[PDB]
Amino acid sequence: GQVPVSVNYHFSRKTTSHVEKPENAKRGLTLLKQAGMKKINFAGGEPFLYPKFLGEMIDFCKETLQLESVSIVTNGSLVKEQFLQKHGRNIDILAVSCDSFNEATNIKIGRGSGDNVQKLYEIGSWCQKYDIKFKLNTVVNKFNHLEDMNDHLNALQPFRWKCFQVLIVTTLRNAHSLTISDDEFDRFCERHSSQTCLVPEPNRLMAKSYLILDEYMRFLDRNGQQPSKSILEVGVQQALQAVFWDEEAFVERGGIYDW
Repeated sequence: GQVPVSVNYHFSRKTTSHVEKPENAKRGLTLLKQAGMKKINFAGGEPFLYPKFLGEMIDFCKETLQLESVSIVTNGSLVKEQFLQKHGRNIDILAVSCDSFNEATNIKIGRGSGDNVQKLYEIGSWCQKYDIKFKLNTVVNKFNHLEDMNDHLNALQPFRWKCFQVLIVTTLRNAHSLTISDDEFDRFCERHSSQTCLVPEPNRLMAKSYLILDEYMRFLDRNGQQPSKSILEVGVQQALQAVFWDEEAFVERGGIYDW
């Protein structure tokens, strides 16, 4: 460390929850830039629950820090067109997490009830109006691994469709009651082979260099836990050693269900 090119800033957690003051976050992200950060991704709580902060920090990252890439991950429920217009010049990628187009499937995963589907189409279209790359994030699990989505994906034309094989971390067993074999996962990917945006990520080979910065601007370790002290306190490289930072061990948590 040097930090990876990309850092995932989970600036609030899933009353309500702690969020950094804008001056402090502005300072933390500056530290990250000086340490090698070029791309930022706002996750994981639900960023559009806090649009004034999201908007301030998007502008700051693109205008002041001149970052190559500014991404957001969202369930899409609270995205309104006024935000994308006010800030779209500064947002490169908006990823919407969508696991199913069936209301029943969604309820069973722990998300519903729908109908989410028209809102997704609204967002996809606002993305082209405001020059935002439109990405879809899907976790393939016991409940959606037989679903056919080609029609909806042909309509939505994301520039990237990332499909993660579910992985659960540990009275539960309603985990192994949710895993899928690699064959089931592959049969989902083939079922959508006609789909050029499709980027599969199986458990056998997860993306590396995946670093999470939490709502106190602390890093998490290779398991999503044992946070360092905030970079605001000990700075970037000392906080990296505090969490045993190693590019190859920090796999992507996007497909993971952290329980």
